[PDB]
Parts: sequence; structure tokens; C-alpha cells
Amino acid sequence: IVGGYTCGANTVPYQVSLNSGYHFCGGSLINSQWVVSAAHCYKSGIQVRLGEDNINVVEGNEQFISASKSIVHPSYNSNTLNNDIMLIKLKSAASLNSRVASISLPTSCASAGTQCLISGWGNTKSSGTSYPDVLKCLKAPILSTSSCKSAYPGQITSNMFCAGYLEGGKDSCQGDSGGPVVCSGKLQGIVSWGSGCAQKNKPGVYTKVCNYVSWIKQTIASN
Amino acid sequence: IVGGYTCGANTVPYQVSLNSGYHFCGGSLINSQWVVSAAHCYKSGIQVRLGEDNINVVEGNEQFISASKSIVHPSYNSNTLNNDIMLIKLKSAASLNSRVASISLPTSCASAGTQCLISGWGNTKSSGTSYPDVLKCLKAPILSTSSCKSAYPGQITSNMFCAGYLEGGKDSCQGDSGGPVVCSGKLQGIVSWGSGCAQKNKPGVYTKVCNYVSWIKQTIASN
Amino acid sequence: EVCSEQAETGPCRAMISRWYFDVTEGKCAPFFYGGCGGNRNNFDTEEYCMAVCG
Amino acid sequence: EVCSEQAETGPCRAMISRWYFDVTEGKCAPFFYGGCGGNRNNFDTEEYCMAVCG
Ligand SMILES: [Ca+2]
Ligand SMILES: [Ca+2]
Repeated sequence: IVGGYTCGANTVPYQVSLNSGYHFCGGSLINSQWVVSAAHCYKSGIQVRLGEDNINVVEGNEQFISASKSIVHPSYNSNTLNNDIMLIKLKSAASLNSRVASISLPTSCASAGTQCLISGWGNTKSSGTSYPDVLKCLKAPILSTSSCKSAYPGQITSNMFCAGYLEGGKDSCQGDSGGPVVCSGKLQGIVSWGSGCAQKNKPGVYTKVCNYVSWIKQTIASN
Repeated sequence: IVGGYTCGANTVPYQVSLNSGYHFCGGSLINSQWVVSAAHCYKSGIQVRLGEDNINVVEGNEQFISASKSIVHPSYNSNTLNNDIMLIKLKSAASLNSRVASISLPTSCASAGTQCLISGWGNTKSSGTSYPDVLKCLKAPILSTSSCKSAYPGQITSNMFCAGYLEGGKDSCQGDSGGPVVCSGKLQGIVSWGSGCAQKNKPGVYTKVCNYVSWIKQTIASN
Repeated sequence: EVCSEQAETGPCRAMISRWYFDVTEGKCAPFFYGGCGGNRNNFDTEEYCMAVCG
Repeated sequence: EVCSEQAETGPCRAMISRWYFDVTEGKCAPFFYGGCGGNRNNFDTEEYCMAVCG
């Protein structure tokens, strides 16, 4: 997260860290046994870390659970980044508490101008690298489809939305992928891609979650 | 120079440093007003530094003289590296002393097996970088043309010779170009090129000076 | 060649440890890949990188 | 493109300060060029590099 702020230990209880020896992507806990993340974060042998704040220090209040199965969206296109969504089933159900909680899926999409909370442990520099120990947060509004399309001509599909600032300075970044974009207590987006990070006129592009709620429900119920 | 040793202040009095704000190539003083170097070291506005040991500290006993003219060999081929020789005329004649002396040009070429002294301020690591403050020296024998040709198939011309060790570990390197290869008090070579530095079966390739003595004399007399 | 291209992160935002062949150092070095795009100088392990570029 | 190639020293042994465009940092950075060979991501000044690759 570039231009964000320290969230505060456990203030974003649905935020999870995907780990394969090191943190590589984020994700959101949708219930005690399912995590939503990005398709391009797909990997074999993923350990999901919940109740996490400092990803570099084990405080003993976290929950480390292995993924039993990672279901990528059947129409994910690695070239277009369309349908960049994946579901991960935990080997065992997380113990929900003050530090571990699920986030609600949307019934309605969010409109342009809505302020959302984005979080992750990604790079904090739009130039160079600087990875944080603790979870960073960023408040950013959803951009209008026209603004989005103009910033990324030919690249935006109906399953994507742009969020952030066209002036740059504030954006999600490498290490944030799969993370939550929550607006009004609802999960509306998943960090996906963008040109660089925090670049003027190159805002972040996120997976439009409201378009996948049925798939999510069908998959969870069938697995 | 990789695998060499500290020559000792002013023990190689004919060695010069070519400078354009920083040392970029070496050279040899052939008389009080002419310096021999490599063609690929050609540059506009060269300052020749004589009586030099620590190229990073001005001790006050050196002589800094600007080049008035740099004459590259008319048949230098940047693609083949054939005729990689250049003559540099000093704006004013160097003051020859205990620290500044000329090196003799050869009348006869040197044979394979001859041990020669190579010097320069180039990289001292065959892996990575480490540039010295003081002048480094290396004793290396001239290789047989067959050994040379086999190490560099199709690359060796009649104006080049290989010197060094096929086992690797000792070689000239980046920063040494234009420098002297002196055998028995005679200038027989000019540092030119090679595959990497100090690599097994990739010895250094040097300009065969004995083939250019006439050109050198003709040019000096005509300029 | 694939081994001469610079290490490319790509537009995706993951931080996946990958390998690329560094011509300057003459060996494979690790880098963080975003997860999509980039180029061919991108290998899973140092060993694979070396088998192809070393 | 020329701007995506890694900085190449070449087989010659000079140490001439040149510039190449670093895709990771997104700007031109200096390197020591051997004097011959190498590739096209090799510029005289940082300004020239930026005019072509920036
Ligand atoms: Ca921790
Ligand atoms: Ca000095």
C-alpha cells in the first residue's frame, strides 16, 4: 500500500496473508473455512495466516492453517486478467474471535465515488521497494468506468473497476494482490493489477466481486 | 588485474592512466610526448596522468597533461577488434624522471612461453567488481597461437595474441584496456578484450604491437 | 535471448519469488514477480534458471 | 525493445561510464561499458537515455 497508514493490530480481522515460506499475496476470510483471493495468486501448498499484523514476528495469537483446495475461476484469462478470482478452502475451520472475523459478500454493487478500505502488506514505495512489517490501510474511492477505461484503453472488462486517485500518490502495490477492498462493511473488490503503483493517471484495477457472488456461493456449497 | 599483486609505487614508470573525469583506460608512454593505448579507448578531451600510483589520491608528484590529438589506427574494426591500437599526442612533453619513463618498442616479436608483465587499475574480481586504488601487476606467459585460436574460434587475427592461464584465476580485466604487456623490457602488447575475466579457457587477448612499429614511427614522425 | 531480458515484475500485484539470469553477475538471481505478464527470463527455481541460462 | 535489455559490459576491457534504462526502477542508471559490443540499451548521457527510454 503506497500512501496508506498503519491500520492498527487486528482492526481488519478478515484480512489474511497467503504464505509459502514467505508472504506472497493477501486474501479475505468469507467464512470460517473459505478465503477469497486473486486467481494469479494461485499456488500449490499454501498456508493461510489469520489474526496477523506483523508478518515477520509470530506473536502466538495468529492461526496458521493449510489450504486443502484452491479453486480458480473457470474463466480466468491470464492474458486479460478477466475473472481474476480464486477461492481457497482451509483444511480446518478458523476459530473466529476478536482477531479473526469474516467479511460480508455484497448483494448490490457499489457506485462510483464510494469510499472503500483497501489493505495489505505490499510495497509502500511507488518508486523502489520498502515492504512493511505491519498491515497498512488506504481509503480510496471507486472511479467512474469512463475514467477507468480512459486510464487503461482496451484493458477494462465488465468484471473490473478502478479505485484510487488519478493524481497518484496513493495506491495498492506488489504484495497486496488478493487483498480486500471493503466498502460499507461489504467486500466489493480484490486487489489485482495496475501500471506501476501510485502513478498519476494509472489507478489500481480491482476484481468486481458483486459479479461473482453466485459462483462463490455455488462453489462453496459444492466443495 | 585479477589475481595480480601490488606493483609498488612507481615501479612501472611507463604506465599511464587515461582520464575523463575518472580513469577509463590505461596506456604506455613511448616517449616524452606520445602514448600508445587501445583504439576502443578513444575519447574526446582526454587527460593523461603520469607518475600515478593511487588514482584516487593526488599526491602531488604526478603529471596531468591533456591530449592534443588521438590517432586511431586507420584499419581498426570495432566489430572484429582487429588493429585495436591508438596513438595519443600530449599537448606538452612529459618531464621524464624517476617516476615517469618511456618503454621501448620491440624490433622482434616475442615467442610463445615468454613471461611478460601486465599492469593496470582494472577490476580485481573475475566475479563481481572491486576496483583498486593502486596499480596492480600480473606476470603471465604468451600462449601459442593454436591455444589462442582454440579458446576463441574464428576470433583471433594475425594482429592478436593470447596471454595468461587457461586454468583461469589470473587475467587482465575491465579498466585495464590500453595498458602495457611488457616482455624483457619491450612493449609487446596492449590490453584489449576477452570473454569475462580470469575465466577458465578464456585467456586475455592483446594487440600484437610488433606488427605496428612502422605505423607508430610513421605517425609519430608525421604528427 | 530470454536470458538477456531484464527482470520484469509485470502489472499484477503479488510478490512471488522467481529467478532470472543476471548477465552482469553471470548467474541467476532472485526477484519478486507480480504474477502475470513479464518476460521469459523468469524461472521457478535457481536450478531451472541455470539449466537454461547458466 | 532496446530499453528492456540488461546492461552489457561487452568483451572489451575499458571502464567507460554509460547509461541504460532500468525497467525495475523505471529510470536510467549508469554502468561501466567495456568499449565494444554490448547492446542498444547503452547511452552517452542520462538525458539521452531518458529521451529515448524514459
Ligand atoms: Ca505476527
Ligand atoms: Ca595519485
